[PDB]
Amino acid sequence: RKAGVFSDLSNQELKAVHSFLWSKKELRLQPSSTTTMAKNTVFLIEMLLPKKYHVLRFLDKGERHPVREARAVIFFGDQEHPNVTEFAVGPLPGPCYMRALSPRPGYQSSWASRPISTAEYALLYHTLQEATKPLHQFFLNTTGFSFQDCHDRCLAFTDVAPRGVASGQRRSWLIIQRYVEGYFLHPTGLELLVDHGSTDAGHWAVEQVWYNGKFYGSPEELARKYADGEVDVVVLEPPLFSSHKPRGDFPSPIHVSGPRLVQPHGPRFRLEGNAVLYGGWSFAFRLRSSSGLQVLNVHFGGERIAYEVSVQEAVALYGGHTPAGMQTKYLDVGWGLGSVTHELAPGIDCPETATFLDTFHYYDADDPVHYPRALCLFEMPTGVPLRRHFNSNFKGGFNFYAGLKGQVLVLRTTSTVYNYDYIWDFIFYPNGVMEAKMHATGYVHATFYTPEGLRHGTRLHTHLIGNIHTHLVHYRVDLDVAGTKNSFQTLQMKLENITNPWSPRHRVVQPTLEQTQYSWERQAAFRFKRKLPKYLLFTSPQENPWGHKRSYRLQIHSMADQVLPPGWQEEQAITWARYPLAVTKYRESELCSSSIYHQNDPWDPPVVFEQFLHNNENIENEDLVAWVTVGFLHIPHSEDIPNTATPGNSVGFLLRPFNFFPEDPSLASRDTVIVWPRDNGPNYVQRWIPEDRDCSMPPPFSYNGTYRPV
Amino acid sequence: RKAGVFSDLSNQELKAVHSFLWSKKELRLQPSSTTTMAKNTVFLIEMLLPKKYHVLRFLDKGERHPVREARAVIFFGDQEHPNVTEFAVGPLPGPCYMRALSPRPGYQSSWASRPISTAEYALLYHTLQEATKPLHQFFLNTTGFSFQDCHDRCLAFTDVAPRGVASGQRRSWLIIQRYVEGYFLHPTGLELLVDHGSTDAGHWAVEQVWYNGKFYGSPEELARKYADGEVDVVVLEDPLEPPLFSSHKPRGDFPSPIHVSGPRLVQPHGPRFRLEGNAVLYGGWSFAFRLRSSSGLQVLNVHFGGERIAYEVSVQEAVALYGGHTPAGMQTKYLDVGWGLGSVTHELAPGIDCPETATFLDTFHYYDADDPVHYPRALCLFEMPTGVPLRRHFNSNFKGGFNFYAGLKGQVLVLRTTSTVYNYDYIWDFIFYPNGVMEAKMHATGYVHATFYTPEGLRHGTRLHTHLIGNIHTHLVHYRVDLDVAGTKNSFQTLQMKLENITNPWSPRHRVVQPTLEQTQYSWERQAAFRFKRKLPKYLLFTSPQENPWGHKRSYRLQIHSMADQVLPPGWQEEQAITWARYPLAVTKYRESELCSSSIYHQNDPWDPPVVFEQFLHNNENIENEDLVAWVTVGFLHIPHSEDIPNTATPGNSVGFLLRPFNFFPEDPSLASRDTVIVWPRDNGPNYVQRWIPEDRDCSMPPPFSYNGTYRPV
Ligand SMILES: *[C@@H]1O[C@H](CO)[C@@H](O[C@@H]2O[C@H](CO)[C@@H](O[C@@H]3O[C@H](CO)[C@@H](O)[C@H](O)[C@@H]3O)[C@H](O)[C@H]2NC(C)=O)[C@H](O)[C@H]1NC(C)=O
Ligand SMILES: *[C@@H]1O[C@H](CO)[C@@H](O[C@@H]2O[C@H](CO)[C@@H](O)[C@H](O)[C@H]2NC(C)=O)[C@H](O)[C@H]1NC(C)=O
Ligand SMILES: *[C@@H]1O[C@H](CO)[C@@H](O[C@@H]2O[C@H](CO)[C@@H](O)[C@H](O)[C@H]2NC(C)=O)[C@H](O)[C@H]1NC(C)=O
Ligand SMILES: *[C@@H]1O[C@H](CO)[C@@H](O[C@@H]2O[C@H](CO)[C@@H](O)[C@H](O)[C@H]2NC(C)=O)[C@H](O)[C@H]1NC(C)=O
Ligand SMILES: *[C@@H]1O[C@H](CO)[C@@H](O[C@@H]2O[C@H](CO)[C@@H](O)[C@H](O)[C@H]2NC(C)=O)[C@H](O)[C@H]1NC(C)=O
Ligand SMILES: *[C@@H]1O[C@H](CO)[C@@H](O[C@@H]2O[C@H](CO)[C@@H](O)[C@H](O)[C@H]2NC(C)=O)[C@H](O)[C@H]1NC(C)=O
Ligand SMILES: [Ca+2]
Ligand SMILES: [Ca+2]
Ligand SMILES: [Ca+2]
Ligand SMILES: [Ca+2]
Ligand SMILES: [Cu+2]
Ligand SMILES: [Cu+2]
Repeated sequence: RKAGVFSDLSNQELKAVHSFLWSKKELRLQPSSTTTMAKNTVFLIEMLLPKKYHVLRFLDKGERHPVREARAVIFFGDQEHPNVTEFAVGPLPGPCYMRALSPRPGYQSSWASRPISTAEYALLYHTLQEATKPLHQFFLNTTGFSFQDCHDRCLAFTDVAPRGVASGQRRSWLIIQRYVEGYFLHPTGLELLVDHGSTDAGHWAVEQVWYNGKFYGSPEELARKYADGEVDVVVLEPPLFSSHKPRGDFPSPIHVSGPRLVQPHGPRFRLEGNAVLYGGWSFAFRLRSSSGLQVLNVHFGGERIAYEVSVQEAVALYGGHTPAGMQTKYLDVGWGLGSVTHELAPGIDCPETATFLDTFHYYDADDPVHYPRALCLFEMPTGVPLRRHFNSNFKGGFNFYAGLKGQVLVLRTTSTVYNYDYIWDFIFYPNGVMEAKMHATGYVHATFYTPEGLRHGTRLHTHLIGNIHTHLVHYRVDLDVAGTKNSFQTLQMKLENITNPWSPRHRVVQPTLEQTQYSWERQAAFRFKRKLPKYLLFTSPQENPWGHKRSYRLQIHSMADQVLPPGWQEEQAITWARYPLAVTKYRESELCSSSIYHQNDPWDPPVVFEQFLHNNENIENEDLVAWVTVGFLHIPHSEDIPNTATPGNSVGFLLRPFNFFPEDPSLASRDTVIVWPRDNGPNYVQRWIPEDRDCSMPPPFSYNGTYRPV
Repeated sequence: RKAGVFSDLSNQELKAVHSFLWSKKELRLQPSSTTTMAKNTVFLIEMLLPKKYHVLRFLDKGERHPVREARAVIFFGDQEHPNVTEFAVGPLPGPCYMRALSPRPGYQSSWASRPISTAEYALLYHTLQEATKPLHQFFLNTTGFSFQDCHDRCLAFTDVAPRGVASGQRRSWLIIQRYVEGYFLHPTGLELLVDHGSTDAGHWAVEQVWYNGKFYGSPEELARKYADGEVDVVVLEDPLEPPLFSSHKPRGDFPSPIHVSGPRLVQPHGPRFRLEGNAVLYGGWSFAFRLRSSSGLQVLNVHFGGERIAYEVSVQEAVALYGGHTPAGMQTKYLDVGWGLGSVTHELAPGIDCPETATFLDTFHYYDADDPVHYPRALCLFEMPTGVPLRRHFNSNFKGGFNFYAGLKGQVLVLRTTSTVYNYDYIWDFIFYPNGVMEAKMHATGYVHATFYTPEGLRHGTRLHTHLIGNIHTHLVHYRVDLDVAGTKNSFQTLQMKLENITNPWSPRHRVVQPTLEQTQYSWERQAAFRFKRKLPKYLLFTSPQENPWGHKRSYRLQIHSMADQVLPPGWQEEQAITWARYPLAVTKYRESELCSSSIYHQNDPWDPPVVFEQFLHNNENIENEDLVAWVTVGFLHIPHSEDIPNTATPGNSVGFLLRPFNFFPEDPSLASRDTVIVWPRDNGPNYVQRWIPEDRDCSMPPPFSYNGTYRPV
């Protein structure tokens, strides 16, 4: 396919890139699994998109297939001055070069900036096990659990990030928890700060300890004060509160399964590889291991609407009474947001009738890993007609009833980084409207209860505070409305007050249409202080048959506000969250608003979205990129136990045609039904697809749950 | 059954009330259809809810069933000083009184304020046929259609409201249109202003004429100037192979053919909700519902977990406020309760309007009718998968496997009706999720309000076809949300995030700038009347004094989904009719004299209506430990665009709000659901799929499609 230009790497390709790099013996490559930080390893391999200039020549002007390459992130820890360096490896097939990417003169913290890995976690656990030995009796008395000879009663930890107070530090606060079903909700009241910056884990140290509201300096000191009675201790078969297992009873119990979708005539969309056709729609998709889901080269009616719509970052920003809590600003691209695309359970995560798609990731692994049912694609009834009208004759009857059943195409994946489960949707309606949606579920990020915690959260159980936080998500929306060069305008209603033209002594105070043009980037960078104009329009200079510019409208569904003070420390990592909408001129050097490095060096990251606006460029008839921030404040509440639920917990945006088509583009749909009356006879039910009452069975439920090399 | 207290009038009850009034010969009642305005007629009969005090004592304290009554609106046209007077007729069964209802002594303009009727429309058509005789040749030449001697090429009109420039006037602008398929979108360029205030239709006059950008004084004057070649006329093409642009008939082809039917719901096990009369049980939920003929859908006595959450959530008003270049366009402020928003609940098409698996419900309305009228499939109630899990988690072991996967399939219960007043089809949903979340939603579809294109119209709308402007407007909807959170006595508080700037407690040379949780308490109505200029706090909480087991007040959170803003200037003329639209949220102390924010009379006397919402805030009452009522304005600006042809579509054109428990329950109330599935690993074995309901693969069929399309007495 042509859409293959946008496709993620196959298992064959990942092996080819990996083998190529491994045959370069001077890289001294070792497996991700090797239990030392003092090693060189390939941390991530994923497809590296070609330049847009070359892609559009191939797609639109019949030129050469662009060169295909892989981005390869290499952790160089086996050298005097450790760093991370990225390369473009190509061509594919038949790799033979390795070209260094994105140099950064004067930046010294690339090593400290890197994501945590499985090997690093194992070394942290060992550090923890050793360092907390003096606390063994303290653990047994207070929790009934421990790190030693613990078996089914083991302590665990959750690290928070960022990890220190300045660029170059790798000092993590660790929340100690009981490792039981839903361990996230079982903090013991102990937190530990561990310096794990050295490539020699022998050097790693607990530098500070916090327990039940007091700092202690070391595990030995806490152990001593415990022994001398100078510590205020909290000593910690229905289901566990942190379990999903049912309990309680509805006043009106429900004993049977609810209604389900059947698809006896098979999918109405066509999936070939990473390429989808659906009525008027055509698009390609990919699942970028670093940043997550994208749709690319989106067309309706054979015309381009958007070159790229992509998830860029997903953040959860906390306050807290405990050190771990006040430390937490999670930026999930730093945890491989697009690589934790775990198995979709048929019937639950997508309809039983969905098409489930597998993929492969190479992220912190020894070999490419198979991820079954990583995505799904499905049509489902929306339960509301796309359009309907009852045309009454106002004398007890009707001229006609017309209706179009509501259907939507949904491309879906998830990310479960750790405790959060985010459900990522791109949704395509038959009338050319597309929607992006993120739904939040899974376990809340929580810390140990003390009275002081009630200033930064809610008590959810006996020992549990749900910390206040804001979720924010950034999308890149590279609209190319009917072609590459667009303009941006907004529309507002403004009142006029005129003489009533048929009654001169009176006034008419009424709506008029007010149009605002935007010439320069800064004018189109909307802050949260300003109210957003109601119509956000991306226009083609082409006019429709009625004289109006062909356009697509962006409509944001969000509750987001300004969270961090602009200019203050870690806020440098998320300057995009200043803007619910910002428009930039397309540049190859500005493809992403975040990176895998932002989480662990938010102070001096390699991409600062705000910098994209510094040159305040002209945006009249240019390749424009819309960037959208959506989010919501989440003050936890008892109903979040065991999990946050999806209803009302979604954000996103709509893209709607606005004077783009001559009339409703869903008019081509043959699903429409019109009912007409006949004189002294039955009504005529006019259809273009026969009525269907066929039923069928979906595959029986299965779930694997493992993700392994092939 | 107890929910009967909330039930709409039966066909038998409506007849009983109509019969009782007709038996009083001094009322001189004539049928609605009699084509004179100088008549006495019963315009509307509907159930009149008993006092909350009495309903609650019945429902909660074992006291007597409250007396059942009907509201009866009587048009007294057959007298020297015509008026509209309402009565409460009761008891039911066995009506033997008619007491005064909503008396407004000292008000004189009730007649002018009254809704238009089928009979009045017929007299308007007759007036136009006569008044426009001079324009007959003009009509035939410019449109190919006529008012006089027409059969299949008839001109029609669409009247706009309000009908004048001050209280007491009934002067309507009429948009003249060709009566073809989707006639709404076929204006001729002519608009006529008719004074139809007199009860003698012989006095009615076309007082002004607008055609293609100029005013003309009379039909005779336009006819003369046309004859003398002095008018720039627009000759419309003949509208009567391809569908008319205003038809829903398909045209064009998708580049990727869709020839088979899409996926559809099956319900082999039947409804999981228990619907009995107007009472519904659904897992945690219990509620009653009704469809008030005047104002529309209501859910009542809403409980979850055996505790009351809301005494009433109801539609109050639905408005479309226009601008325009034509006089009709610039006049239009439609308030749909003045047109019987609750009475235009036309037949829902199975498989389209609701799923084929839905339970469809008939009702009866008595609104501008000679007899109670049967409305087939006025409502539907159905459960549908949402396509998104209510909750799910993959608990990875971070080494190629998992500890468990847990998920709960997404389902929701939807109670739905529609209102097709004229051109708009509004779809009204109340939605109930198994975790105690409820949602109110309105979806807009149908035909836009449109006027004749001229270049000047581009300042107030969008050219949608050759001769067609879609006028700019804002949709505004008002809801009454009488939350009774765990009981009648509530308070209202909001939560905001506020940053603090403190010394980093483990690194003294540094700062922690972080979120804290800030709580604001509200004491008086005015403090909780949030205007559209004001930032709406992110957490709007209606609280009960009772705490959950973790020490937090039990509450329900109101979350608004809207794009609405201030449309009319506060205090200016017709804005008096929609002062509720100043507030996305306002909170009032409960009162029997303040049950409604609008009325059927607001549309035609917006200057001096019987209820001004702002007056509910005047006395600035205490709202601590009180029976509170939340009132919610939602809406959107709609600038029409060519994709609105032939109809506005529902995607991205809905508004509403959510109610969500906030520390009301000790933990997730969906935990009682047996639909939850947890998959667990086993060493050297297949996974154990833990269930509490057996896996379903069953099949069934719904009934074959039928549609009637008529609504008549039985
Ligand atoms: C709106 O119109 C209604 C009906 O025409 C008015 O109610 C009617 O009021 C008249 C005059 O008060 C009542 O007529 C009779 O008057 C004689 C004496 O002159 C009296 O002895 C009779 O008992 C009788 O009252 C009539 O009862 C009453 N009809 C009804 C059904 O109530 C109403 O007053 C008008 N509203 C306004 C604001 O003017
Ligand atoms: C990060 O470390 C890498 C690998 O050690 C450095 O790249 C090497 O630099 C040496 C000295 O110039 C070259 O001779 C090698 O060819 C490079 N190796 C590879 C694999 O490219 C690099 O200089 C360091 N990066 C930064 C920014 O300091
Ligand atoms: C619309 O404009 C009119 C006229 O400019 C305003 O009416 C004037 O208001 C002042 C103060 O109330 C009166 O003294 C004048 O006599 C009015 N003039 C006329 C011709 O009516 C009116 O207030 C404006 N309305 C709005 C909402 O802006
Ligand atoms: C938080 O408070 C600190 C301390 O009051 C502020 O830091 C001071 O900033 C000024 C510049 O405006 C410097 O001259 C001082 O040296 C700083 N004091 C200290 C102790 O560092 C800080 O700016 C505040 N931050 C925010 C976002 O309000
Ligand atoms: C999950 O998937 C894996 C991989 O397909 C399954 O393991 C394979 O099982 C087949 C069939 O018995 C064996 O022949 C292979 O040796 C296995 N491959 C690997 C890589 O282990 C596994 O059985 C599935 N697990 C569950 C619980 O269904
Ligand atoms: C619509 O429903 C009406 C009312 O039930 C049907 O009208 C009845 O039709 C039957 C014959 O099928 C007659 O016996 C009755 O006399 C009719 N009743 C009335 C009140 O008119 C009608 O047939 C249905 N229409 C369609 C098109 O299905
Ligand atoms: Ca720029
Ligand atoms: Ca672009
Ligand atoms: Ca009051
Ligand atoms: Ca209340
Ligand atoms: Cu959250
Ligand atoms: Cu509209």
